[PDB]
Formats: sequence, C-alpha cells, structure tokens
Amino acid sequence: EVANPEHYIKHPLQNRWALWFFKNDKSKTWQANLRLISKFDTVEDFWALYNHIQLSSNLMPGCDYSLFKDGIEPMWEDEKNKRGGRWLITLNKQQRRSDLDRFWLETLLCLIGESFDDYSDDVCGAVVNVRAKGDKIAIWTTECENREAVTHIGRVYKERLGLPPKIVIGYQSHADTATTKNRFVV
Amino acid sequence: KKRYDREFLLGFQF
Ligand SMILES: Nc1nc2c(c(=O)[nH]1)[n+](Cc1cccc(Cl)c1)cn2[C@@H]1O[C@H](CNc2c(O)c(=O)c2=O)[C@@H](O)[C@H]1O
Repeated sequence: EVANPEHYIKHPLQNRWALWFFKNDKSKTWQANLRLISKFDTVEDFWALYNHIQLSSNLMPGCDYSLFKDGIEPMWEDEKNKRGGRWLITLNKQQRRSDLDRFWLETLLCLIGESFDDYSDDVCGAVVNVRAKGDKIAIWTTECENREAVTHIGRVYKERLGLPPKIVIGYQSHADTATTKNRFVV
Repeated sequence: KKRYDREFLLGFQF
C-alpha cells in the first residue's frame, strides 16, 4: 500500500516549456542577445519562475520574453517555425500600463494549459516585445497553410484576452515578414 | 491530454 499521489506530486504539464530572454544590446548580435532562462514541466515550477522574474511592463526598451516548447528555438528559422507565422497583437502606449502584463500572463496560461484543444500541437510558443513605439504580443504557429488550426487558435486567443469583437488581430507568415500582410484575421 | 483551466492554474501562484 502506497501514498496517494495527489497529496504530494507536482501537477504535470502536457509539455516542457522554455522561457527565453532577449537583451537589447546593439554591440552584440541578435543571436547572441537571445538566451535561455530556464525550463519547467509542472504548474508549480512555472509559478516558481514567473513569481521571481520582472513583469514585461518593467523591462527596458527592446527586450523580450519568449516561451517555447522544449526543443523549439524562439527564432523563425527553426524547423518548427519556418513554415508558420504568428497571431500579432499591437498595443498602444497607454496599454503598457493597463493590459501588457495581463495579456502576457493570459498568453502563458493558454500555452501551458493547452487551451487550443487538438490544435495545441500547432502551437510553438509566444513572444512579448517591449518597445517604446508600442508593445507586441504574439503566438507562433508551425504551419501557416493549416487554415483550420490557425483560425481556431486566433479566435480562442482573442476571446481569452477579452478583446472586443470590433478589434481585429492579424496572422502574418514568417516567410512574408522575412509592412506585412495578414493571411488571416479574427 | 493534460489540460488546465485558467482559474485552476492561478490557484497555485501563491
Ligand atoms: N536570425 C534571426 N534574426 C532575427 C529574428 C529571427 O527570428 N532570426 N528575428 C525575429 C523574427 C520573428 C518573426 C519574423 C521575423 Cl522576420 C523575425 C529578428 N531578428 C533580427 O532583428 C531584426 C528585427 N527585429 C525586431 C523587431 O521587429 C523588433 O521589435 C525587434 O527587435 C530582424 O531584421 C533581424 O535582424
């Protein structure tokens, strides 16, 4: 007779996740400013890492957090990113105080909680850009020609953030980005 | 397979 696992096990996530950090440094390269923080695979280790790091709104201009599935680098030239794109949300400057941190947390919860049902295997990761002209949050998808997966992810994401129906967000392919047109909108 | 509600996750933050 053995101990009941629910009294002592950490709560496991579907996936291992990696949090990355981008440091704004013009003397270094893009590749070398992008660096791993740490990995986690349970709810308890996710909060241990979230609770000691700075909120996005307190970061210096030019920095990014990136949360990607273990094995996928947060750059578009990665094998699981190069045929996909991203649902992009652009925030005005006033949103920095009121929505940035709440949207980014909600975004983290959607990834680690697998909120996109069977299209969750299409999710690669998410990036928040802290910029003086306007912050941006985005969820990256592995294939831009998978219409039904991309469409479902975009719609679920937009209502999870609480965005009003009149506010339109676009999905832009990494290959087109590399003034970008939207393949999809919700 | 392992799916979690937002309110369930937010309960382990503290
Ligand atoms: N080698 C490699 N360099 C990158 C990458 C990248 O994935 N790989 N990215 C991220 C990225 C994500 C999605 C689509 C595109 Cl086109 C680019 C930015 N860079 C470098 O930074 C430049 C623009 N980057 C930034 C923005 O846009 C910002 O905001 C910010 O910072 C790019 O032209 C590259 O020189």
